[PDB]
Amino acid sequence: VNSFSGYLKLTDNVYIKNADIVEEAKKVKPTVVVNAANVYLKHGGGVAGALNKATNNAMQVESDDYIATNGPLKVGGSCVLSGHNLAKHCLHVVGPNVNKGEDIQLLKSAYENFNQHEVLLAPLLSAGIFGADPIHSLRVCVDTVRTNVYLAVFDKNLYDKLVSSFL
Ligand SMILES: C[C@@]1(C(=O)O)CCN(C(=O)Cc2c[nH]c3nccc(Cl)c23)C1
Repeated sequence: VNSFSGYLKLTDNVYIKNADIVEEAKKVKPTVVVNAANVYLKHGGGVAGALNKATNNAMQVESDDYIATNGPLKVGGSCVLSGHNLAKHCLHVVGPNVNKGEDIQLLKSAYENFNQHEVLLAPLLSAGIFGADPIHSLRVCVDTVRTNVYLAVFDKNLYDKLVSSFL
């Protein structure tokens, strides 16, 4: 038993809710919140900009030190950093950005990072400003992630469509 509430169950291990991931994180304090990161951990907009804003820019400060030490992530890769006031940990995961021409097949590799964590609160990778089809992203999530994932979908209209079209 865990503290996530109001989710619809899609599969044995995947759940989905119309929710702002920032507010969901603030209420649940999950062990892991996933950020829709880029390779530079520049949290300017989309989910990353919102999460970072909610940490009063502490996520960005920590991220800049991470990059200065380690260099950029790989597309499809991830790193574990602090969750600040939102979660114990933040798993920064880089899905491919279609608006940069990145290979959508890397989306499966991106979701594989979730399997290193037993339970996660997450957005749909490569959705929103990353330019992928959220329905495809949901399919890859379901077919790749084996751990328990709670997907927060900010837009009520997209949420309804994702549910209604789910196979
Ligand atoms: C539309 C979403 C939802 O409704 O759940 C799915 C994808 N998403 C993002 O925020 C993805 C994202 C990461 N960096 C960004 N920078 C600027 C704008 C966006 Cl969209 C993003 C929210």
